[PDB]
Amino acid sequence: MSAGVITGVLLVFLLLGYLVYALINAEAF
Amino acid sequence: ALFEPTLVVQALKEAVKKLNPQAQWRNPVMFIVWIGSLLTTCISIAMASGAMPGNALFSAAISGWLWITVLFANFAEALAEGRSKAQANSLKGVKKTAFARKLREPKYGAAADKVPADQLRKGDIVLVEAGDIIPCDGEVIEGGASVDESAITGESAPVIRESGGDFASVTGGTRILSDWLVIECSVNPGETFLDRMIAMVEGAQRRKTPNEIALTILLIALTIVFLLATATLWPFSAWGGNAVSVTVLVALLVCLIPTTIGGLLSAIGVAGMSRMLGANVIATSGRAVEAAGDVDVLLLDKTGTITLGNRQASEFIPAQGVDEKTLADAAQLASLADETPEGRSIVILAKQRFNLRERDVQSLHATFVPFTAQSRMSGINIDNRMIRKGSVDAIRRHVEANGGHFPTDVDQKVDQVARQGATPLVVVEGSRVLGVIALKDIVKGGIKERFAQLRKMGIKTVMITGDNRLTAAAIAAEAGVDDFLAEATPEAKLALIRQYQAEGRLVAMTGDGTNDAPALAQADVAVAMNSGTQAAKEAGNMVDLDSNPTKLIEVVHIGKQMLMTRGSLTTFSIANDVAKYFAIIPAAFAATYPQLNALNIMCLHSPDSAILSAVIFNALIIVFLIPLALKGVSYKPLTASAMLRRNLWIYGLGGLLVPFIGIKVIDLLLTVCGLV
Amino acid sequence: MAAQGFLLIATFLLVLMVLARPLGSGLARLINDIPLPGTTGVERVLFRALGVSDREMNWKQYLCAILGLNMLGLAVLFFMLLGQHYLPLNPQQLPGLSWDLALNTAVSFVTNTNWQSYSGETTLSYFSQMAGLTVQNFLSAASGIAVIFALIRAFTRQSMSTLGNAWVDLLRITLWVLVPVALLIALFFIQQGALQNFLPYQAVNTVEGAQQLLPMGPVASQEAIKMLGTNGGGFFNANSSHPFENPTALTNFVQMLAIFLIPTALCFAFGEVMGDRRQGRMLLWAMSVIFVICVGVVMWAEVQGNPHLLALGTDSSINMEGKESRFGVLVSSLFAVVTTAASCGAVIAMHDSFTALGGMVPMWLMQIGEVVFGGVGSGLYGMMLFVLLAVFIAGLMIGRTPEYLGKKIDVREMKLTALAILVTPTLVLMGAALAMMTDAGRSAMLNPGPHGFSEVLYAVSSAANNNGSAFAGLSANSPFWNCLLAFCMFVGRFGVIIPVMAIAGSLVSKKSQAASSGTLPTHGPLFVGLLIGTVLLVGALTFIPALALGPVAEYLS
Amino acid sequence: MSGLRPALSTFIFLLLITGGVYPLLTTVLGQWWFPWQANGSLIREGDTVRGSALIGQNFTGNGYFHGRPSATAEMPYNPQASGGSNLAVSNPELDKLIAARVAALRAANPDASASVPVELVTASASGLDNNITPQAAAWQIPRVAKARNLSVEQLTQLIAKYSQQPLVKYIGQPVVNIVELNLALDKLDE
Ligand SMILES: CCCCCCCCCCCCCCCCCC(=O)OC[C@H](COP(=O)([O-])OCC(O)COP(=O)([O-])OC[C@@H](COC(=O)CCCCCCCCCCCCCCCCC)OC(=O)CCCCCCCCCCCCCCCCC)OC(=O)CCCCCCCCCCCCCCCCC
Ligand SMILES: CCCCCCCCCCCCCCCCCC(=O)OC[C@H](COP(=O)([O-])OCC(O)COP(=O)([O-])OC[C@@H](COC(=O)CCCCCCCCCCCCCCCCC)OC(=O)CCCCCCCCCCCCCCCCC)OC(=O)CCCCCCCCCCCCCCCCC
Ligand code: VO4
Ligand SMILES: [K+]
Ligand SMILES: [K+]
Ligand SMILES: [K+]
Ligand SMILES: [K+]
Ligand SMILES: [K+]
Ligand SMILES: [K+]
Ligand SMILES: [K+]
Ligand SMILES: [K+]
Ligand SMILES: [K+]
Repeated sequence: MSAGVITGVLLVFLLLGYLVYALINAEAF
Repeated sequence: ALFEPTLVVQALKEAVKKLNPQAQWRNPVMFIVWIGSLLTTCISIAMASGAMPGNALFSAAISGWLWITVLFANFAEALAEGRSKAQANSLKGVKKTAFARKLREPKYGAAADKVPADQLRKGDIVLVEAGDIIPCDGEVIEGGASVDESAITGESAPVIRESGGDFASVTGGTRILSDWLVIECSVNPGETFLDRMIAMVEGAQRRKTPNEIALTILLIALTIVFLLATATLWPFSAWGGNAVSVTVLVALLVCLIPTTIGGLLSAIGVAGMSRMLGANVIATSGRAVEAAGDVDVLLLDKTGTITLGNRQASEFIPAQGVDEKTLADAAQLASLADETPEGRSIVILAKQRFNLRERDVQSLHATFVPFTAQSRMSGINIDNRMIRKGSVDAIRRHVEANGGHFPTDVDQKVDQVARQGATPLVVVEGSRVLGVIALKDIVKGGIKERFAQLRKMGIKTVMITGDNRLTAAAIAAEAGVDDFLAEATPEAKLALIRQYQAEGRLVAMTGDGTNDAPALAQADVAVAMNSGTQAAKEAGNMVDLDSNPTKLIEVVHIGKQMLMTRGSLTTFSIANDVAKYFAIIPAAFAATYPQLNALNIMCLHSPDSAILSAVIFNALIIVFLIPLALKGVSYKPLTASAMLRRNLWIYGLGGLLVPFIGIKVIDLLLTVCGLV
Repeated sequence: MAAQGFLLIATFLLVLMVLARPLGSGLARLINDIPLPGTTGVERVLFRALGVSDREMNWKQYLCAILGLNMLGLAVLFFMLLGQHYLPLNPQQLPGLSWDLALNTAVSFVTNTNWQSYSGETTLSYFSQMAGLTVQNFLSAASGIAVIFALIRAFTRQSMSTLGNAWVDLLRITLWVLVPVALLIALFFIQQGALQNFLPYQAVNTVEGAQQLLPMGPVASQEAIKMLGTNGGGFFNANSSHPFENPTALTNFVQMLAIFLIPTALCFAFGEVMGDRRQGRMLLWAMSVIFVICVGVVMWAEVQGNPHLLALGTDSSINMEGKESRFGVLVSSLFAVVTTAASCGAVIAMHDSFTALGGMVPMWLMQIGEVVFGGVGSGLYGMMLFVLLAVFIAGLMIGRTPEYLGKKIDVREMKLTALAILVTPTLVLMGAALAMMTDAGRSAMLNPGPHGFSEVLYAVSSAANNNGSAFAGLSANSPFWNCLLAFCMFVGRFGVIIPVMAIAGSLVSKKSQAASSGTLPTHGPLFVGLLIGTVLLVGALTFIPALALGPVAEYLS
Repeated sequence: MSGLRPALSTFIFLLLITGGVYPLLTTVLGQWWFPWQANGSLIREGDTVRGSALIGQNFTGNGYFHGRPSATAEMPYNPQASGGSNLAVSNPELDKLIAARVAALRAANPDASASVPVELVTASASGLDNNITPQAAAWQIPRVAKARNLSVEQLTQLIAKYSQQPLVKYIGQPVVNIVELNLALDKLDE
């Protein structure tokens, strides 16, 4: 829809992916 | 080292600056807070430059308070690590730049090297003098001296190290007070006791405990649902006509996620390990400390010791015509060979009453008799006097063996000491008795009250004594233990461990470590007493420096206190978000849905003031809960349901209530300061 | 009014308990692998004929069995809906369904969601409605009860590696629970005014001279398993407001009892199999307290209904808009809470015409995870996940490593519990966000203001939480809406079933220690209140902003 | 291909059972036991249906008892399109519709009370609503009495004849079957 909106959407996607990866690999975090 | 002293608080505020992402992404919650802080700072810089319209001052204050929150979270961990490493730095304060002397021949009178070389390999021969520092761990080849073990025990007390027996074992960091010894090097630098304790205090959270892993899993899941709600709040509020500002979104996200437990988890772990090491119990990691809180039965160990170690010396009683200084000197000299905690406490009482401290070994020409279980005696032959120390019936058998008779003057004294209930010990010097000493209890509530509290908490107590059933019943009745085992073999000990482990219980056992090695290997939690550190810590079975059989009580209490601190701060962090919602939601939707001001139960001034007050409270609650994380929770030993009720009343209702009061008083401060 | 509502709640709970105790004993017998009396022998020769035999298999093969049966049913139903005009029992000559509608209906009926975006009476033929939809109503219910059977068996068994035969579980459940109880319920409904015919649509000469075409078909057979399996897939566009489905208050009471019959009997069976009935009574007390509070709140909010009715010239202010006149406003509120908390899509009142406060609590009971008497086991394992979270919190709060029923809980089980908790609010929030950033999702709206966002949130919660109750003002027949909702139901069923079975496979291999004085009592008022508090608090901290932007904003206005 | 045979076998068995035995047995038992209830509750005389006993029709005459509003598709009382008007409280269209219905009811009933019942101005959950409360049916007695030249006591006892009640007063409401009441009103004209 917009540049700021799509950068926010991808930033939220990377944050959720990082947190999901941290939940799967929780011994190393 | 007190609580928050300025000699180390500033030195660790220099070390708070772990703000780089390479040291922050290991913690997911505060990496989320760091990313949000960087985002808010960047968009505040853009707002001040003129990229997008906005306040550019409220956003800057929000970003600054988020950075302050990250700094406080790192400050809690910095204080925990500094308090952990302070005692090791104090041990290394005298170890670094020390005078180390190395001989050329193993015998005395040889040429000595005045080079403080720390590359001493196996078989290296060193010698030390009066008022010196041992280079490293090793075995004494010959000689005799008074060694103060204060550097590793934490309290000043003279021991005797000499050739022969088990007394030829001296460590590095402790100083030598009185005479000269020659020491053969036994370990390489890198596996010594001081380096292992240094690696203990710097190897914090290298191997994360499963409780911390599962709590981190909960915090990650809570961060995920809060991030999802906060991120999807922008398209939800875009339908109302105007969107919620992203600074408000990042502030609400930081206020929602559990930053309290998320910043204090490492502080809890490191402070619990510091409380373990301050009790002179050394474990490789916190896994065994946490597993000590899961045990259902405690197996004690008092072979080779008198009583359970809860009774220690408090008073000296002359018999008749005997100087108290002479009696204390004789008792201290007899208790030099006693490595048991009662025998150490005689030396503590002697030094706290008269300050004997240093002794002399070569001029005395004294032979030391170590404490044994079968004799219950600890004596010393200086020139010809048969100085001995032990229980009253043991001294009665000793004077029945020799020609001197037991005098009848001390019967009233031993009956009086038994009347206050302290166990009596009698010192004999050849053929005469100079006094009877009393061993008062150290626990203020009483050891029976402590064992009753542990029985209420669901942990059984089993006392193994290896003695006669007449003595074992009296010891169990005086101690308050639920059941006792006597005339014990290692096979029967292993059978007892297996039959307690079969019926749905976890067994924690203290022991010798060498004489009780299969039992300690079978037990889930194992504590070694009077064991060699180099040959013990590699195998496991956590080293007890005082060799006190009641140290398992403190280990269980510290592990349970760690677990309850983690659970209580998790409950507080989850419960704070209700008042966070009540403070932020009418502030966040003040323009999109102006009818939502009715949810403002707290009469907050402005939406900016409400959001700023929520962020300020989120920053300040971490500092307000640093002392609770460092000192643990003041938990009362009760049943499981009563403990859950009391902890819920203290912490869940507290985290429900006091964020309302905190946000209200912070907004009151903002209004009377005129910042908003 | 308040006394009548309290009497209604009390008699509903009383009849529910006295009906679900013997079904609880029978389900406990089904869990414990002892065959039902009078069924063995016939069951043995049936298993030998079907070739299932004795295959005592583990959690991976159990999960593969459940997912294989669900994909087979999905493919069969999807191709049946695409080719419904090539099949008999089609007197209206209805054409085959489109690809998006067929995919959404297949996913909603396999994933036990039962979302009717269409009108069934003018969309589906009798053969489709009888052989795909009723069969999937049986099969999804049997799959959910089989999954909760596996979870209960995992909690019960000691140091094993297997979990029972999934095909034997499905066959036993469908043959001896789902078929005869729904047969009795259907014959009671045919004794009342419901339909069990196969005639073409009847042309009616109205008294004024108009024309009516009554949709007459096999209604009661689908209705009975819709109510028993907590499906919610109505024959007509009205789910249970239509008089050929719910003609009588007795029919509605039997419908509500059938909706809560399987969850209450499953809790009783859990308490019977583990040998401590207080463990099942804990779950029953928690669900009953939350259910009674929600019914009272919705009942009050619906009695104090539309405030503009008094100003517009009406003697009463009760919200009778979108409510059947055969049932009271109290009965409509009770049915709303019963099906909305029980993961059932059936409605006797239009939830879009409800009050804002009286519609907030339904979608909140949806969004908490559908655990308050939810599903045919599908909300029972969600409540079990919340119990695992609660025993983790309470074990840390007392200072012990957590354990439920003597079995310790570790890193892997907490990972899977956290993932199963995470799956459905993630689907709700990103599905609603994708719906409200698109004109294809915001063009289905009917009510202006925050009630439209309430409609979007209710629809995405229905898809993700496998409820299927609809704020029916939304026009969810778009291809985008059908694909989004189908994705939400597929993930919300099979991304919660998979980690629950993984917890089951991680819990079969653990010894259960005997309870001691320091062992946490997982029953009693303290743990009931703790479980209620953690469910309510997790739901609140997840969904306060959405409810604030929707129903709270509509309430305040 | 390992467990494919038992999976297909149990799926085929459950499909044929739950789609051609349970509905078949339910249909056979229903048609054996309850005709006129399994077949639509149709009202037949002269071999011509005039409506189901449960569905309800759009009555606009002066001599008939008016039911609840419906707001269905393409027709007011359309059985091919069920589901009522999903208009929320905050929707102004619902307020406009209710105001129009109140004005129409006050124009149609001049000698009745000025406060109309809520059921006669608010649309039902499904538009096929055959039931109204006895209070809402007794509110419109004078208009039907003036149109049919009958008496208030006769209409009251006819309503009480055609009023059914649940077993207990709290699981439902007393209701009046509108359709058979209006056919009774037609039969009373002879
Ligand atoms: C209006 C009041 C509001 C609250 C209602 C409270 C209802 C029950 C009260 C009992 C609690 C106090 C008793 C203390 C004893 C401690 C032991 C214990 O835990 O057992 C409890 C109690 C006694 O069980 P037990 O005899 O120890 O079990 C041993 C059996 O061997 C194992 O078999 P079993 O457990 O499967 O079945 C036991 C059954 C043996 O089986 C039978 O003989 C078959 C009968 C079926 C079960 C009985 C029907 C239960 C219906 C409950 C709901 C009806 C009204 C609800 C009102 C809703 C509106 C607010 O024996 C009985 O007959 C049960 C006796 C007690 C039930 C009384 C009957 C209903 C009257 C309601 C008013 C009573 C007020 C008392 C004080 C209130 C305290 C808050 O268990 C029950 O609660 C009933 C069992 C079945 C239901 C499961 C639980 C569901 C939750 C209940 C509904 C709650 C409503 C929501 C609350 C509202 C707040 C927002
Ligand atoms: C926010 C935190 C702040 C507060 C937290 C702490 C609150 C505790 C209150 C303490 C005050 C009294 C202290 C003295 C206790 C003596 C009473 C006694 O015998 O023990 C009963 C009980 C201990 O239970 P237990 O030892 O586990 O029971 C095991 C028994 O062996 C087996 O027991 P049983 O099954 O045989 O039961 C026999 C009997 C035992 O009791 C008696 O002996 C009767 C005489 C004493 C009455 C006390 C309990 C009776 C019923 C409780 C009424 C609840 C109203 C609330 C009022 C609070 C004060 C009682 O109970 C009955 O007569 C009823 C039988 C049916 C069983 C289940 C009934 C469910 C109760 C209704 C729902 C619970 C609250 C819902 C609200 C949710 C809150 C959000 O102690 C209580 O008084 C607890 C009451 C619970 C109410 C509030 C619970 C809130 C928990 C936190 C929620 C937030 C979650 C945080 C999550 C955050 C992280 C995610
Ligand atoms: O005190 V012992 O457990 O070595 O018999
Ligand atoms: K969670
Ligand atoms: K917090
Ligand atoms: K459903
Ligand atoms: K539906
Ligand atoms: K949730
Ligand atoms: K859930
Ligand atoms: K769910
Ligand atoms: K589900
Ligand atoms: K959650």
